[PDB]
Amino acid sequence: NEFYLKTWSEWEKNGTPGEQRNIAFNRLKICLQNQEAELNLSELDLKTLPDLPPQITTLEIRKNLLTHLPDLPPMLKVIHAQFNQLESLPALPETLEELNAGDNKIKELPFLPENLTHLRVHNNRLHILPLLPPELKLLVVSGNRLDSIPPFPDKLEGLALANNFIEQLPELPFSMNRAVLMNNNLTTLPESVLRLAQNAFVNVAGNPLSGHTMRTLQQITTGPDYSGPRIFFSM
Amino acid sequence: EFQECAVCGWALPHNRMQALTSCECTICPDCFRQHFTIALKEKHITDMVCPACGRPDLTDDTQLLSYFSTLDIQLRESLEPDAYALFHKKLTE
Ligand SMILES: [Zn+2]
Ligand SMILES: [Zn+2]
Repeated sequence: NEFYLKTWSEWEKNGTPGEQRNIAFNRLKICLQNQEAELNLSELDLKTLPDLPPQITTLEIRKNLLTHLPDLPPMLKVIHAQFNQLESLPALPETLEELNAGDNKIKELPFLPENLTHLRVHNNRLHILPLLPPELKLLVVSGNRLDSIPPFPDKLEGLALANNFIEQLPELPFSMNRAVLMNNNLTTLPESVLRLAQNAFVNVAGNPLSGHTMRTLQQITTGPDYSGPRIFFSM
Repeated sequence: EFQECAVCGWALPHNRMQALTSCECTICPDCFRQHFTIALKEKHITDMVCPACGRPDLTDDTQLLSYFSTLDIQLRESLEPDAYALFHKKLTE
């Protein structure tokens, strides 16, 4: 573990004046010496990060100036990277459960590991997604440039895709409780939308839904015994 | 204790978070500021709905004045001054 303390001391010496590499160094040092689970380097204006302590399960590094990350330690379960300048992500560790990279510049994601449950990548530049893994519970990708979206795994409960360019929506799994679809290019909805739970919520405002689609929906959602989700669609 | 931002996924004490009336989504002060500052400067006011759920239904005039009157107090605390005064400017227009 002899490398780390000195790759950190050289890292501390090779930055710019705005970066708070000293506060960072101290936090890294205390985290390693005490073998802590969480590393918090947030809000230190850091432009790079060095090799990370290998035992951490949570990495919280939001609000820095990072364009890339070093390799991710193989036991991380939670990463908070919002508000950076990331152009990409390294290979994601198989332990990973939550990826929060909102407000970055990411053009494509790497492979999504099999245990991932929460993927939050709003305000990026993603044009396509990898296949969504089967344990996924939450997907936030609003404000990207997505032309299409992959099939949804059957435990997905929250889906947010406002302000994309999606033209066709894959069938929705019964797990789905909250689906934000505004300001896309949808012209129809999959019939699965009507089979979701009564407490579920679906927003399709700001989509060019066809006339036959709108008539169908107003016919059903106002019908006497309608027990499907609340569907918001404007005219 | 700790509650998760509906958009960015970051946890803050609920006392510190920001809720929106006519909706039930909690937003971190950061995503609340950036979304409404960007809507006020590069979009129109009707796009100034909840970033998490898309509610309230705008374009319906009965709710417009009442939505913005409630949201004003947290915009006053939340936004930088130039964006708060622009929000008032974009509202009387
Ligand atoms: Zn947030
Ligand atoms: Zn909401």
